[PDB]
Amino acid sequence: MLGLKTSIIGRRVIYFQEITSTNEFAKTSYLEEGTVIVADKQTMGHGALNRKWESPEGGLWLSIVLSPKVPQKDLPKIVFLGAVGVVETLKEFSIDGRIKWPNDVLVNYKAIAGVLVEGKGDKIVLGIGLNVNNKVPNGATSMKLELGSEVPLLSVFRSLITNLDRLYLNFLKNPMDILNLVRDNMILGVRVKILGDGSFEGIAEDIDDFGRLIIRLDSGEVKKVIYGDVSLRFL
Amino acid sequence: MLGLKTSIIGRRVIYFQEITSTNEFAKTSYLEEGTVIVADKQTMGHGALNRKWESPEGGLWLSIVLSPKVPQKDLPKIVFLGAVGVVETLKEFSIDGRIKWPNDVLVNYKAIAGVLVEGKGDKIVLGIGLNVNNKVPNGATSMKLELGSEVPLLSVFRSLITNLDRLYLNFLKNPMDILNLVRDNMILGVRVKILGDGSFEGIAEDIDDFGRLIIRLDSGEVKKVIYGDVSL
Ligand SMILES: Nc1ncnc2c1ncn2[C@@H]1O[C@H](COP(=O)(O)OCCCCC[C@@H]2SC[C@@H]3NC(=O)N[C@@H]32)[C@@H](O)[C@H]1O
Ligand SMILES: Nc1ncnc2c1ncn2[C@@H]1O[C@H](COP(=O)(O)OCCCCC[C@@H]2SC[C@@H]3NC(=O)N[C@@H]32)[C@@H](O)[C@H]1O
Repeated sequence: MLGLKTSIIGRRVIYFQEITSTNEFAKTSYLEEGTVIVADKQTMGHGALNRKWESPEGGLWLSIVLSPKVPQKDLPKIVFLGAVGVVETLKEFSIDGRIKWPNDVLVNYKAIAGVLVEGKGDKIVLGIGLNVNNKVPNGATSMKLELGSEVPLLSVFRSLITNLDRLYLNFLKNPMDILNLVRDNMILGVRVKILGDGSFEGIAEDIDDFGRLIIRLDSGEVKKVIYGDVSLRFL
Repeated sequence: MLGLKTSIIGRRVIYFQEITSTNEFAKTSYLEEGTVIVADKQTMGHGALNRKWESPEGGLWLSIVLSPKVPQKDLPKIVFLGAVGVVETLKEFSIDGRIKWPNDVLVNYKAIAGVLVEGKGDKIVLGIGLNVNNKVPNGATSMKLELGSEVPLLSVFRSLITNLDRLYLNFLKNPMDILNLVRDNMILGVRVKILGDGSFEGIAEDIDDFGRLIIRLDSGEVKKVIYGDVSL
């Protein structure tokens, strides 16, 4: 009854009044590529390292099952698909979303959405949490809060699914294209702190041909950051 | 993201751009009670027996998984929940639908919807096909044809699920209630022909406590129909 016209993403959609976590359900269940798992609220929503992701009613919490037939070296770029998709949808609603490498989208430096990719080769789960009309934790914001009025949740869903399907289809043909879009929509030219094995500060200059964040330390030394257990903090 | 507020029916919804048949999928897949299977289009939609149910884009084609902890004798009434639900939804949209025993809903005698219940194991599948904005077979009708304008398909879905959830919850507690709701919305007091072998005609008088159609033949003899096709 939804009348979705996408080619892959959204061929099927499983909606939940409530669920533990759409990412957990998508990873665990036997599902076809392109299936979208969406719920009004999550009781056990999570980010990386099982960090808690607040998922109250009013937000868009979903996961997409993917089976990307591209070189293994391109797989890490899936997270960018989600990030850019969100940015494009926000722009459609006239909200200025900017990407915080590699998986967050901010508005005025406040987190409005987060992306989490999990998988293992043949099966990749693209998870996206976007605050629309829901209450949010400090440090975050929502579409409603930015526009000063509530936004039809279904309209946001349709917008995002349409955008992701297009991005994904092009990704299968040209896996490098998404890097240009991330670059054009990411926060750069400012000082950032990278938290990992230790920590260092520098100017976020750009992302390279592998999606690595290029940071210039005061000393002039260039470091290339690979995401995966490293957190980025703006100063 | 649909924000459904129903108690059982609609707890989960599985949507398909395209599918063979929502009833078939519901029968062969493990799904929790209340799960709704819905698709924009069915390539192998079916009615009773070996009949095809045209299911092009624009209509509402869905199936609901139920597991009624009620006596065995009440299960034949599930089809009525579907039919009454459709009638109630049609009324919300200013359309007067009447039930043609035991599973069809007609508007001015043109079929606008059909219900098909199939029991599999101890799970019951309630299938409903309602013509909204889609093209229909000659002689049939749709909500669009009755109203003269395109009807928001999702609005019809929300309305129907809400009505069905209410009807079902009450059915679990008071299984006889549905019978009177059917009687007040069914085509009665008219001559009909019970098709098939031993075909016969008579006046459709009412439905009894089991949901059987009561027919009075011209001879004065009374027959009770459990199932079959009725022609007005
Ligand atoms: N509602 C919120 N808005 C803004 N910030 C918040 C919110 N809830 C929690 N946070 C903050 O975000 C952090 C999680 O960040 P992350 O690990 O980068 O991981 C980010 C990835 C999140 C993916 C979320 C989706 S929801 C659909 C799917 N199901 C699921 O369980 N996860 C994904 C938390 O530690 C917290 O400080
Ligand atoms: N779109 C239509 N509108 C009006 N009349 C039509 C339409 N398509 C076919 N018909 C006529 O209705 C008859 C089917 O009637 P039925 O056996 O009483 O069986 C009726 C039960 C139908 C249940 C349909 C739902 S759709 C969701 C679910 N999935 C599935 O495969 N079946 C059910 C056909 O033989 C045909 O003449």
